Parts: sequence; structure tokens; C-alpha cells
Amino acid sequence: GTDAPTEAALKAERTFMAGEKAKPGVKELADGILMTELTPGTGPKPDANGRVEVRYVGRLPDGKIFDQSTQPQWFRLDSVISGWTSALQNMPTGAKWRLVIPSDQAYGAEGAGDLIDPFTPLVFEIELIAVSQ
Repeated sequence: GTDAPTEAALKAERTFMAGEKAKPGVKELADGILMTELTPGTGPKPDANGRVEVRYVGRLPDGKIFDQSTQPQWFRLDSVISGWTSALQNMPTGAKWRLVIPSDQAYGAEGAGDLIDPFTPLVFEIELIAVSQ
């Protein structure tokens, strides 16, 4: 119910992100997003202004699920957090990816009220079911 000093919160985010970056098989995509491939795919990749149909689980660094799909769900890439916009352009239909997204590519300093604190990196597991224009 109260915010950690930026100094401490930023340090915690940086050490979390650096730890994830060092893990085996992790690829650093644009803008600091870290990807681990659970399952490869060989289908189409989405355009920056296209749509993705996904299953997903979104977690805080301590594991807490803050949002998840209940069925495959369509999103516009130009209308989601910027970490999805950039990272998912790399993702072929059929793949299952783990993404670790720095807070400046997610909800940043503002967070999401009391649901996501300022300076919180996010961990997603995403299955790409389909893409479209």
C-alpha cells in the first residue's frame, strides 16, 4: 500500500532482469525483452500493426498471476504494452514463449494502481495460436 523508493525499486528491477538475462537459452530481443523458447513454431509472424490470437499467463516476479487468458484471445499489437508489440513480431504461430519484460516496456513508473507496483518487470508465458492483419 506504499511505494518503495525509486532507487531501491529500480535496483531490484535491474538485478531481476540481469539474473534472467544470464540464464541458458535466453535471447535478448529489442528494448530489453528477454525470451526463452518453450516450444518452437513454424507459422506466420504478426506485423507491427496486426493482431495476435494468444493464450497467456502474466505473472509478477514473485510468481503471482496478475492476468491470464480463459480462451484464445485476440489483441491488436499496436494497442498492448510495448514489450508485446516489439517481442511478438518475432514469434511464429505455434510457438510457446516465456517473455520477461522490463517495467519500462510494461506499466513503468505508474504501475497499475494497487494491482501492479511501480517498476515491476513482468513475466509472461504466451502461446501464439494465430495472427492476422
